Amino acid sequence: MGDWKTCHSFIINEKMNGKVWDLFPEADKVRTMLVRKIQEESLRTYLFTYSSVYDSISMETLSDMFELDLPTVHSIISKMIINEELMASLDQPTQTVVMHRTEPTAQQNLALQLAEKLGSLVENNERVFDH
Amino acid sequence: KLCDNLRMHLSQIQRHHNQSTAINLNNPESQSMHLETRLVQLDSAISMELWQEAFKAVEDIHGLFSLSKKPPKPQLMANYYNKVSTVFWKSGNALFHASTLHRLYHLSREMRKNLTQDEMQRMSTRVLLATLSIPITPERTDIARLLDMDGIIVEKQRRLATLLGLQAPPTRIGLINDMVRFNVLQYVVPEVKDLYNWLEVEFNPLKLCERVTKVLNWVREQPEKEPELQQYVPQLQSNTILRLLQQVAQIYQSIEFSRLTSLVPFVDAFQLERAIVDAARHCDLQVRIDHTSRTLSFGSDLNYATREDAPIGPHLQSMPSEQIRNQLTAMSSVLAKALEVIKPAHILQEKEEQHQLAVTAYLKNSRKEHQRILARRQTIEERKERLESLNIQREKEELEQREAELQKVR
Amino acid sequence: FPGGRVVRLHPVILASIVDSYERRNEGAARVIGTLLGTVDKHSVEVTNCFSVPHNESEDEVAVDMEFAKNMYELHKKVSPNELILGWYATGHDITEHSVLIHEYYSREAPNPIHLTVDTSLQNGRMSIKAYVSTSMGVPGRTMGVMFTPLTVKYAYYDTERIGVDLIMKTCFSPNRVIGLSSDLQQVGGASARIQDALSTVLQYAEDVLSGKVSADNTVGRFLMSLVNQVPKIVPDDFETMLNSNINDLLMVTYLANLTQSQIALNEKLVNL
Amino acid sequence: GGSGDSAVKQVQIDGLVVLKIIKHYQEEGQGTEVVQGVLLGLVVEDRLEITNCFPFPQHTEDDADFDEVQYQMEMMRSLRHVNIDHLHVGWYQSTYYGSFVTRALLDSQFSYQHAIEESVVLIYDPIKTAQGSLSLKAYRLTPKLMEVCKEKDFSPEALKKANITFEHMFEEVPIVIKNSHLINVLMWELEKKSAVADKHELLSLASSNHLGKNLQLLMDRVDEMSQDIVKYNTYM
Amino acid sequence: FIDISEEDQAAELRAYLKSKGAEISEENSEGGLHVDLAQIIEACDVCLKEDDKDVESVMNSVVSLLLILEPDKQEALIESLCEKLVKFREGERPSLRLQLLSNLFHGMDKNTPVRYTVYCSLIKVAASCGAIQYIPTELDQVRKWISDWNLTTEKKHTLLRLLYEALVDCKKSDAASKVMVELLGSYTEDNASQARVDAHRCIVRALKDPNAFLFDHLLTLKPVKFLEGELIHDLLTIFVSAKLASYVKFYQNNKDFIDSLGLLHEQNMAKMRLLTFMGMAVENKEISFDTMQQELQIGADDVEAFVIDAVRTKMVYCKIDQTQRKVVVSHSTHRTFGKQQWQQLYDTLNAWKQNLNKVKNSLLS
Repeated sequence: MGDWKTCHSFIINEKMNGKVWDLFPEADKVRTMLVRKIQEESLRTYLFTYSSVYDSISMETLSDMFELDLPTVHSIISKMIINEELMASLDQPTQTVVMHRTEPTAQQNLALQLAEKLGSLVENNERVFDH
Repeated sequence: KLCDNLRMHLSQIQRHHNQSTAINLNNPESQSMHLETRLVQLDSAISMELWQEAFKAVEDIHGLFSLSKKPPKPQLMANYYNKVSTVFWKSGNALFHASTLHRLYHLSREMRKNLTQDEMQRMSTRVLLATLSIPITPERTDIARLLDMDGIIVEKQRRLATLLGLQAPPTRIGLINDMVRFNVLQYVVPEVKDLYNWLEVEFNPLKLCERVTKVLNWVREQPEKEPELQQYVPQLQSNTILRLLQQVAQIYQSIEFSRLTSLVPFVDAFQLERAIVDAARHCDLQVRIDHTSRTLSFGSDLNYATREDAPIGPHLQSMPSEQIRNQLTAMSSVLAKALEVIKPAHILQEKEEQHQLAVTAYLKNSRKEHQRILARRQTIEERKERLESLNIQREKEELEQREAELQKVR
Repeated sequence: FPGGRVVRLHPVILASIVDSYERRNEGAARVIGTLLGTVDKHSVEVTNCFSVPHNESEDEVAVDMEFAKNMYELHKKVSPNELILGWYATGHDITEHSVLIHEYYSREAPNPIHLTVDTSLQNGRMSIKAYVSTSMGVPGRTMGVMFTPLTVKYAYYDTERIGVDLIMKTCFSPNRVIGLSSDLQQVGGASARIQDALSTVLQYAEDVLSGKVSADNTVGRFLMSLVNQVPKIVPDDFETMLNSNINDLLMVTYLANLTQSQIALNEKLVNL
Repeated sequence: GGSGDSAVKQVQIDGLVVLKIIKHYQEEGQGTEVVQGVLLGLVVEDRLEITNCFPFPQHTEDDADFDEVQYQMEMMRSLRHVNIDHLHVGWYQSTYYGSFVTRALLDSQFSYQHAIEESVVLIYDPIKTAQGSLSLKAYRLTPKLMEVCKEKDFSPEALKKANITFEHMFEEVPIVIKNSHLINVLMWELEKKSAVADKHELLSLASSNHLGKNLQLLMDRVDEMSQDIVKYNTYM
Repeated sequence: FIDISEEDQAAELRAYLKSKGAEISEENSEGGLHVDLAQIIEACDVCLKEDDKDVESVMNSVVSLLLILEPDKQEALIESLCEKLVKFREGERPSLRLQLLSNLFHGMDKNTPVRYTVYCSLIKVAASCGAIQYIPTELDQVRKWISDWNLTTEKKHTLLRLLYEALVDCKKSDAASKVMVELLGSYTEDNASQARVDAHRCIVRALKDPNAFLFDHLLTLKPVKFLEGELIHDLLTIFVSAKLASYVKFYQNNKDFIDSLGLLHEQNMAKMRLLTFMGMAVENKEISFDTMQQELQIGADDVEAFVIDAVRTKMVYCKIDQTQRKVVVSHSTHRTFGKQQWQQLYDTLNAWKQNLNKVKNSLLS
C-alpha cells in the first residue's frame, strides 16, 4: 500500500510489545535507520507506481509528504533516474520532475515484447541444444 | 486442544454407537467448541488456524442442521456467533464480512418471523449498522499475490462463501442494490435513511460534505450506539470521499488544489491530501495531482480505461460522462441515424410496405411448397428413420465383424 | 389489481414451436404443447417450451400427462429456474375441445395461460396470440370457459435479441459470421444515405409550400444527439490526441503481427 | 458438392438450433468449463442438416462433476416421441474465455471420431471473444490420425505414428450460404417487428452503445489473450 | 362457479343465474320467461338489480357481458351498467368486469366507442394501474385511426384532461399532458373557445413543472403554429420574458393567478437555464467563469453549483474546467432558426462525409 507511518507503526510497536526492541542500547539508532529506509523506499514505490499516470511532479510535496530534507529527496530521485536509466528530466534548481511515461497499452506492449523475446531466446536455445 | 477435540468430536459423530442428532448430543459439544474458539479468537491468537478448524466444524453443523431440520435456538446462537464473525472479517476480509453480514440479516429476519422479537430500538441500531457497514469493500493491492495467481485465493474465497451458504462473494454495486430492495430499508432510522438519500441519489458533489459530516460525527459517539459502528466511521468517511472523488473526476476537468481542499472539510489538511494522493497512487480515478502552481487535472478523455473506471466500473449512479471507448463512435453514429429514421420516417414506412408485399408474395408461394414439402418430408422422415438406423447397426456390427475376421487370420 | 396482463416472449420460444411443428411427425395442422418460465406480479416471463404426445378431434383431446411430468423433471434438471405456465396450440383460436385441454391441465392444478399460434397469409393477423380463461365453472359439469386477452411483447436475453437481429438479416439473405464489422458499416452507410435523402425531402417540403412542422426542433435534437457523441467536441488538442491513439492502436496491431510472426518462427523450427 | 475428407459433408446449422443454444447461454456458471451438449441432425442434400441440440446438465457451480446416463437415455426416448430419432452428429461448447482447447476434450473428440466419422465439433465464441468474426467454428479431425487410433501415448505409439506424418490443423466446414426453406415463419414475423413493435428493435440496438462505452473490451481481451499466450508458450 | 358448457339456451342459462340472487331478480326472471325469452328485456335486470351488498357477481357478469354485445346496439348497452360500479366504490371486481372485455375483441373496439366506454369507466372505477395500461394502446391505436366525427374525439380529449391531473406522478402527468397538448394542438377542439381555455392552461402547465423549459415545447411542433401570440392568450409575452432574461421582465409581465401561489422560486430556475444556454450559444461555446458570474449575478462557487444541476439536467454535458472552457455541448434547449440553419449546415456536412466515407469503405469491404 505504501503508507510509511503505518509501516513504521507495525514494525516499531509490535517489537516493543514482543520484547525485541529492548535488547540493544542502539534501539533508537536502528529504529531511526529503519525509519529513513522506509521513508526512502516508500517514496521509491510511490514514484514507481504513480509514474504510470504522472506527467510531472513537484519536489516540495515529496519532501513534506515523506517528511524528508531536500538533499535526501534530490539524492533519492537522482539515483533512481541514474541507475535504472529512466528517461525523466529532473530540474534541481526549479525543484520539478518532467517525464510523461504513462500508459495502459504500453505496459501490455512491453509484457508482450518480453514474452516474444523469450520466444526468440528459446528458439535459439533449441538450436544450441541441437548442434 | 481445540484442534484435537474437533478430531475427537467428528470421530464420535462418525461412530453412530447408540447416538444420533435426535437427542441433540452434537449441540453441547459444538456449543463448547464455538464458545472456546470465539473467546480465544477475541483475546489473542494466530489468525489462520482458528478459522481452518472453525470452518470444518461449520460444514458438519450445516449438514446436521439440514438433515435433522433447521433448529431455531441453535440457529439464533449461530446468528450471535456470526456477529462476532462480521467484526473479525471487517479486520481481515471485507468479502467474508459482506457474505456473513447478509447471512446475519437474512437469518435474523427469519428468526424474527419464526419466534417474534419486539426489541425495536436494538433492531433499528442493528439495521443502520448493517446498511452503513455492508458495501465497504476496497480493491486488491497484493501485487505478489496477483503474480503468484489471485485465482487460488479466489477459489478458497468462493468455497468458503458456499460453505457459509450464500454462494459467490457479493459485488459492490449489486450488494447496495438488493439491500435497497429489501423491506428492512423501510425500517432504517431517519438520519441514516436521509444520509443514504444524500450518499446515493441527491449526490451533489459541492454539497455532500455539508450533509454527511454532522451524521458521521453522530454515529461516532459511543454510549449506546454499538462499538462496531464507531470503528466503521473512518472507513465509511473514506468510502464517502472515494465515491465523491470519482464523481468529481467525471464532472471536473481541472481544479485548483487550494479550492479542492476547501470543498472537502476534514480532520487534518495533511491526512486529507494524503488520502487524495493515496487514491491517485493506487489509481481509483484518473488524475495528475501536482503542478508548479499546484493545480490538479482529471482531464478529458485521456486514460478512459481501468484507471478512470476504478477498476471495472463506477461506484455511483449514471452521471459518468460520455468518454470515447472501443466501437462507441461507430455504434453511436449508426444508432442515432437509425433511431432518427426508424422513429417517424415515411420513406422507411414506404420501404416496409413494399417489403411486407414481398414477404406476402414469398409466403403465398411458401404455403404451396409447405403442402408439397409435407409429402416430401413425411416420405423422407419414415425412410430416414429406417436408412440411418440400418447404418447405425453396421457401425457396431463391423466391430464384431473385425474381431471375427481377425480371429480367422492368425 | 388482477394478476397476469402482459406476457414476455422471445424468439427461442417461437423457434421451439416451429421446430416441433416442422421436423415433422405428422404435425401439419393442430400441434399442442407446454410452455415454461416464471412470473412477476402482472408479468409472465416465458423462457422455454416443449411439445407432448397429443390428439385434438371432434370431440376428443389426448395429452400424455405422464410424459409431461417426466419432461418437466428433465427440464427442471436442465434449468432450476423454469416452471410450467400454460399450453400452446396452432390455430384456429378458441376451439370447444379447449374445455378438454383445460381438464387435462386441471388434473395437475396450476393456473393455465393459452397461446394460439397463427399461420395465415395475412400481415395483419398477429402471429402469436395470448389468452387466459375466465368463468371458469367447475362443479356444474367440467370447466366451461370464456377468454380474457393478454398482450405479448419481447424481453428476455439481449444476446438472443442481437442474435435474432442477425438471424433476421440471414432471413433477408445470408449474411454470414465472418464479415460482421463490415456488414454493420454497410448497414450504417445504408442508413446514413436514407438520412441524407430524408432530410433533403424534409427541407424541400418546407421550401415547396409548407412542411417540416413535425420535424422542427425534434430532428434538430436528433442531429444534435448524434453530433454531441460523434465527433465529440472539435479542437486541435482532441484530434491530435485521436491521431496519437491511432498510432498506439497501430503499434499494438504491429506488435500483434510480430508476436504472431515469433509464434511462427517457433512453429517453423519445431515442424521440420 | 459439399463433400470433404473420408465420407464427410459440409455443415448446415439451423437458426432454431442457435436460439436453443443461446437460451442455455453462458451463465449460471460463467467461468466453468462445462461442455454444453450434443448436436442432432441427418444426412441430406450435399450436406449435414443439424436440426436440434439438447444440453447435458452436470453438477455445476465453480465445480462441475459429471452426470447420470438415464438423463441422456430418457431425453433420447423423449425426443424421438416428439420428432424423428437420436441421430447424433456432433457436440458443442462455448464455454468461458475466447476459443481454447482444454486437452482432454481433444481425447474426447478422438474417441468420438473413431466411433463416428461423420461428426463435427462446434465451438461458439460471441461477446467473450469480442463478437468478433468467425463466432461459430465447426471442426472435424484428420483421417490419418483416426486411422491409427488407438492410441497416442507419451512416446511409444507417438514415435511410430507421428513419423508416418499426420495432419492436425484440419478441415473447418463452412456453415450458411443458402436458404433452408424454413425461414418462412421468421420472415412473416419480421414485417411486424419492425411494424408497431419498433420499441423492441430500437432498444436492442441501443444496448450496444451502453456495452461499448462501459466495457474496456479491447484492453480486457488483450489481457486475457496475453495471459493465455504466456501460459501455453511457457508450458511448451 | 357453474359451467357454461350446458346446452345453450345461453340467455335462459343466464336468466337461471338471475334466480340465484335476491328475490326481485327471480320474479322478473321467471315471470319474464313466461312472456318471452327475449334479449334486451331479459338483460335489463342485470343493469337494474344491484350486485347485492358486495361485488361477487363477477363470474355470472362475464357470461352476461359477452351476451349483450352481439344481438343489437352494443354501445348503448355497454355505456349502461357501468355507473353502478362507480356508485359501489370497490375497484377490483369492477375492474375485472372491465378487463374481460378490454377492447379489439368480442364485437370490437368500435371505431373507438366501446374502447372509450371501457376507458371512461376504468378512469371512474380505478386508479393508475388501469390507466397506464390503456395509454400506450390508445397512442398506437391513434396512429392507426382518429375520429372523423369530432364528438367521439371530444369525449376522448375530456377523458385525457381528467386523467392527466389525476395521475399522482409528476412525470406521468407531464407525459399525459403532452399527449393531450399534441392532440388538441393537432386537430379537434378548434372550435377556438375550447382551444383558448386549454391554451391558457398550457401557459400554466409550462410554469407548473420547472422541467417544461420555457417556450420550447410550444415551439417544437404544431402548438406555436396554431395559437395566436398576443390575441387573448398572452402567449408571446412569455417568449419575450424568456429572451429578455430578468426578474424585472417577469415583474412587468406577470399576472395575479400565478404570482399569488407563486412564481418566485421558478423564475430563478428559469434564469439558471436560459442565461447558461444563451451565453454559451452566442459566445460561442466555451464561456469564461468571470463572465458567467456577471451573467448569473451570483458568486464563483454559486456558478459552479448552478453548473452541477445544469449538468444533471444535461443542458450542457462534458467535464468542467476551472476558469475558462466552463460549460460545453448538448445544446438541448430551443433556438428556432439558429437550430434550423444549423441543421441546413449539418445536412451539407453529412452529405459530404457519408458519401466520401462510403466511397472509402467500398474499396475496403
